[PDB]
Amino acid sequence: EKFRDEGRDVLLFIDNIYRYTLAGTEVSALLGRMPSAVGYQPTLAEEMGVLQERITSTKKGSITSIQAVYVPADDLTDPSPATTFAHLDATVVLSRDIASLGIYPAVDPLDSTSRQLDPLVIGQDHYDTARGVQYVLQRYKELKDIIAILGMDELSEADKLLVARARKIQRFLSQPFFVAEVFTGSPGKYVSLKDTIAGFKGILNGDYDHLPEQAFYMVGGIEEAVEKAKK
Amino acid sequence: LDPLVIGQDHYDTARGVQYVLQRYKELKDIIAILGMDELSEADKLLVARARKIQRFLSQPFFVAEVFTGSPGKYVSLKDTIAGFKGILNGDYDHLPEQAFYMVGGIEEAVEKAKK
Amino acid sequence: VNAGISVSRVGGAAQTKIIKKLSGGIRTALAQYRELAAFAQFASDLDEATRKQLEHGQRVTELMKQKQYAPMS
Amino acid sequence: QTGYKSVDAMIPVGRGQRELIIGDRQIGKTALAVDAIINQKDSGIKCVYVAIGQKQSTIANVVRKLEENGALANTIVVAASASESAALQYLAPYSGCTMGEYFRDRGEDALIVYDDLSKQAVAYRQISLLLRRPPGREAYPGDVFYLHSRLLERASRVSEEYVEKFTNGAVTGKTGSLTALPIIETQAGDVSAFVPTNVISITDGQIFLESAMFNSGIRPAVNAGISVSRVGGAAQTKIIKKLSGGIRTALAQYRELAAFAQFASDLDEATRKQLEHGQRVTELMKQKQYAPMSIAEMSLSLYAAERGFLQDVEIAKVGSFEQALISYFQREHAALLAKINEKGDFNDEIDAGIKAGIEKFKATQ
Amino acid sequence: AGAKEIRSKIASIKSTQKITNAMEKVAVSKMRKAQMRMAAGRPYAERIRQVIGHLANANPEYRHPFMVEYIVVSSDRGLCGGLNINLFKSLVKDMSGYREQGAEIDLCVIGSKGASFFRSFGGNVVAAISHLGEEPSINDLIGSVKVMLDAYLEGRIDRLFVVSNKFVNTMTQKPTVEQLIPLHHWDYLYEPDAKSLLDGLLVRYVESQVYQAVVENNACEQAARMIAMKNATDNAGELISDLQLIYNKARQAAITQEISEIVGGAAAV
Amino acid sequence: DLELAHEKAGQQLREAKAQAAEIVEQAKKRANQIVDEARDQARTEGERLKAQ
Amino acid sequence: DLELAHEKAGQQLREAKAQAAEIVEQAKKRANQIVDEARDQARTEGERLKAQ
Ligand SMILES: Nc1ncnc2c1ncn2[C@@H]1O[C@H](COP(=O)(O)OP(=O)(O)OP(=O)(O)O)[C@@H](O)[C@H]1O
Ligand SMILES: [Mg+2]
Repeated sequence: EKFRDEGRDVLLFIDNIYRYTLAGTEVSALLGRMPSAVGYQPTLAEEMGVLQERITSTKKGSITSIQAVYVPADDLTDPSPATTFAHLDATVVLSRDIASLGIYPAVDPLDSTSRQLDPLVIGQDHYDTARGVQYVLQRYKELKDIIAILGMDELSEADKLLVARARKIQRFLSQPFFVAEVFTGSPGKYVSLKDTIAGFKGILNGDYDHLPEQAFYMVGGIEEAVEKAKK
Repeated sequence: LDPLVIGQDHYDTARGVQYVLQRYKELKDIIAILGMDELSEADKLLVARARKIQRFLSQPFFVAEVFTGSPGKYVSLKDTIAGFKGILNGDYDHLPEQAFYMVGGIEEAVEKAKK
Repeated sequence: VNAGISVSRVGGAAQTKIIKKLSGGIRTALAQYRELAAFAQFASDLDEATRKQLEHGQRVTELMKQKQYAPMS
Repeated sequence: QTGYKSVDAMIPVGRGQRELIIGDRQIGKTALAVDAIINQKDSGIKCVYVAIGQKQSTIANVVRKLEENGALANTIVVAASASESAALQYLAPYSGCTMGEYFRDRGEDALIVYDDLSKQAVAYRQISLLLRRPPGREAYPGDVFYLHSRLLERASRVSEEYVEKFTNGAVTGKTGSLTALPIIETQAGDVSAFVPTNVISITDGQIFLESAMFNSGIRPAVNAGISVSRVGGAAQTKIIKKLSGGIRTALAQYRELAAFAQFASDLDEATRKQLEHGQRVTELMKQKQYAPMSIAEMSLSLYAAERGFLQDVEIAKVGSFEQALISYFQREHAALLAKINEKGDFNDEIDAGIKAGIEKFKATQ
Repeated sequence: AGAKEIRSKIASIKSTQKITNAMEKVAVSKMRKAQMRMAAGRPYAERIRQVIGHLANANPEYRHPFMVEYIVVSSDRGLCGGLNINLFKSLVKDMSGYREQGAEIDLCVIGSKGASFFRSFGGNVVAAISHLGEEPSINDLIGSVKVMLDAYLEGRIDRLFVVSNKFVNTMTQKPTVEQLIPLHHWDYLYEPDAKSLLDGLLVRYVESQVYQAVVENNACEQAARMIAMKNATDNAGELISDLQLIYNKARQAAITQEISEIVGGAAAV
Repeated sequence: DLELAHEKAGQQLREAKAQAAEIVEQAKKRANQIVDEARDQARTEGERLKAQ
Repeated sequence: DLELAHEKAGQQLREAKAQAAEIVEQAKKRANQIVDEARDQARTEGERLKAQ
């Protein structure tokens, strides 16, 4: 809150929001209060609201928060997950499968979501580009089961062309971070929103269909894929 | 139940019976949906021995004659080991499933199959 | 009356000589027939022993049926 | 090292780590922890076994087994049996921890086993409800998480500066540690119960034992698909870290393609090759009680499977092949096993040396 | 009743789903085997058509009855995606046109489901065979075919048609009916006689088109089974997903009840 | 070639008997190793037991 | 004769391998006796010392 008052945009990382809920359950039991549904504290929604309502964009600065979430017994209807999800604007899912492929960021483009993915907020251009990438990535996941069960020859010309764009899209979702130079052996990159939208828009339209997919791996902006290709 | 306390022959027979019954606990639902025909030959052959071993575990007791109606039987561990080993080997695969129900020793089972 | 779950802890001692001999293992035989029917629902032709047991089971099951206010000596 | 190929290769435990042994009743939880203590008799790690709520004759069979295997002289046994006061059962883990902390604070290494943290929680619940403290979920007091967390955060690795500060300079250059192997019993596989949920969240990793695997002849019963060590490869010697990578891929492939076992003929050749490899690596993980394996002896078995030396061995003879291979190397290659056992090191000469011995074994034994 | 029963049902459905997953891939492999056995019979059919054609043209004085003015194929196993029904629905449609026109109809049944459809409706038959291997041989069809060829020769049948599904694609099995009976510059040397040879060639050609039909229907059976086992796997997941929601409700409800009982007893003692 | 083949076969026939006998020679060394280590194990159990 | 030249090597190798296995099983049998006989001798002296 102090830095926000200074005139800054701040990041607040909470190691685990489920442990904040459990600490409230433990304190409520120690004070002798009557327990609620599934054994949680009667103050569950108020204790979450008191914390989450301070994290907002004011007229001086803005505190943005990244919170790790744990789901009890894999149940999304349990009071703790239910209450927390009511205050979340975006959901980032990290995938063990994607990591094996070699994409280190490891964010799942199909399971991850945001409430800001609306044309009335980000404009028609950003929205169509993002939904285009998700559409292509969905079709490729279905086609991969076909290629596996029946074979690659069973696909149409349009489907094989889509698979080639989907693979290029999937690798262009990778990026070298300044803190990962020790692992990647390459310098870090900070891509802008403008460069991000322009890069994916071209690959969906087919402007880069002649380039090899590897040229679209760990490069940053789209001009760097074109240069990694000439070589 | 430890080879260092009893012996390897007893232990292997016990673990052998358990292995056959544990595998059959999963094929039971498979047989309910679909049918028996859709199984592989090894599974069809195993299902038969499991159903027989389950029945060969049944023994008429003297204290239960009032309820069973039949005479009680006493089986020595030697007969207990011999019979189950033979069924697991498949020696009695020529006997109908109904012959092992309440038949004390395996010998009796061979006689019940003739009635 | 579910014959598999129902049981008497007095058994044959609570029966007259005629019914005691004639009804020998009928409950345990009905309990096994209910199980055999579910297993053989979608199987290919089975042995004479199996077909015979399945046929005998459907008859005692129909016999145990009785009307209200119509007892038997 | 615990001496188990399934644990030491896929769920490695490091000095100062806290690894939970979790699973239902009567599936080898006690056997895995006692064998982990037996394997330390030559390692340098002092061991502590804490018995909470056990019957007195059971504790005596473990001590008789520690004495028969030569591990008792390196172990402290702390007992609070089922007829003893709930206060003594509640305090026993802290008493055993205090005895283990002596070696850690003085520059040395120790291992502690809490045979039932779930029985310590039950004893603390009795005292609390009798003092009339406000109850929560499953009738436990509000500080049951703090009970186990205060205990388990003591198991740690301390720096050289902490040991030089505590010893007042006497011990220098040495880092001390206390490794913990807490045990918890689940009811019908329900890991979502209150006490299991707390301890799963406190520990660095979990070894899950399963009743279905134990009844299917897979004696160590370790479900490698859900068991995890957050420390990972940092807790492994160079040789086992190199040969465990493919073992992971082969078991993962076996979990995916295991229904096709009855339709293996109709399988595609590549897949049929993967399926038998998965079934041979799965049969390799089976081991016997009171038979801990050394870094060199585990390396022979893992090397033989990972480099393809089992493709001509019937899945039913993989075990006698392993037992005979180790016995061959113990007689004709004693110098190479002694070399690997120094630090678990690996290089082109050790790789070629093991290969030559396995090829010679197949040619005569 | 409670959470205990639902766990057994979710485990029961999860076990069946894994085998139906494999059976889809087994079926795809068998579909590829039946598609190569389809192609290893085209040369014998395309060349005999050319010979039967030219041999008639150079010998106009002989006009075999087959050249001037139902065999039904069904499966031996289940799991098909209504493949037998869809053909049996085209067999009934064509038979109707002839019953309306006034003609009688004799039938040849290949496979188990064909017999079931006729025993269930008291239908007539003149020939029948089943239990043919997933790999059929032309020799088995000779007996059944002969009962039908003689009819057409003895006038016992005016027209003969083969009713089988056709392998349009991996996703399509078109039910169809086609007429088996009735059907350059230089000229051939004939040994022993042209008429002697035409009689032999025509039987080899009809027995060939019947074998072509059986094999193609087996490829259709495998594809149909692949889709059915995919459907069954998906349906199982939907049941697992629905039961899991009920299990979570039962889990949460059990916890609240116990806490009420603990609190209730503590508020008395 | 019949006599030359009989000689070739005569050499391969006998060499396999000598080579097969060497498997029995390894087995005799292994049997001695099992018994010698069993004597040392028995000595170890004897001195371990009497100490209690 | 070229068949007999490998059949009488293959047969004699299976016989030699059976003999090698027999030699090993005889040694395993000899080993457990050497260990448990020493246990009874040691236990007997321990009980004698206790009784005295
Ligand atoms: N290789 C093995 N590893 C583990 N257990 C084995 C093995 N081979 C056989 N067993 C047997 O499995 C049983 C495991 O008993 P153990 O006491 O270790 O189980 P547990 O889960 O700790 O039981 P409990 O919950 O009552 O304490 C013992 O009979 C043991 O001898
Ligand atoms: Mg125990």
